[PDB]
Amino acid sequence: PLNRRMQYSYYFPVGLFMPNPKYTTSAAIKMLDNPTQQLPVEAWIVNKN
Amino acid sequence: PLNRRMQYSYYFPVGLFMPNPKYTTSAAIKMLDNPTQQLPVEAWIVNKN
Amino acid sequence: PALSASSRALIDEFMSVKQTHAPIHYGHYIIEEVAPVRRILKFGNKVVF
Repeated sequence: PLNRRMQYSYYFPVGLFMPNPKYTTSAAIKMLDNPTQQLPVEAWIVNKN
Repeated sequence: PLNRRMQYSYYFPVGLFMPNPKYTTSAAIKMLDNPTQQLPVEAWIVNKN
Repeated sequence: PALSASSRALIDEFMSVKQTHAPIHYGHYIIEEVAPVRRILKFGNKVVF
């Protein structure tokens, strides 16, 4: 009975909209499109494996 | 008989096409090509030599 | 909050440089994992705790 199973709730948003003064905090990421009219669509999460 | 062998099967793709939101994770590799119309046609691997 | 990413570029930048990554981009974001269990990450060999 000491092999109990904890349950932790995990959450993450999907597809938010950033504030209009957009910015970056690191370089060397150049996405070949318009960075002002850019929009999230996905949520690339990581599995257990 | 304690000098057995293994069969580690390997794989690698050849000539995939990247999605149209193209990007980079590092700078300082500048090619003199059209970066949006880029297309792999070979696949350089390493040998054991 | 778990590990998310609104693009694969930000999760590659997080896998490469753990300390100095970009948590917020122009039109994307990434939320690091602050879970009570330290799930070790691995994308190839770029080991991130």
